[PDB]
Amino acid sequence: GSMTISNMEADCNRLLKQREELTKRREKLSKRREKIVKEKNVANINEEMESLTANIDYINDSISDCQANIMQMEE
Repeated sequence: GSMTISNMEADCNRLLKQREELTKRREKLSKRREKIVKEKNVANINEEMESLTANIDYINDSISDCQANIMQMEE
């Protein structure tokens, strides 16, 4: 349709917000863990930061896939 490509763009770009939110969340845990080891319970932070990283990497693959499909749609 007329807005099909525009909608694809908007939907693919929602992935950027996922990445941003997860990146900051991972950063919040980094500065938090840094203070604890400076002064334990970092194992829980390590487990979550590693989860966030795996999801950030997943999103990055999704961005490449999504943008590639747009390129094919536009060719």
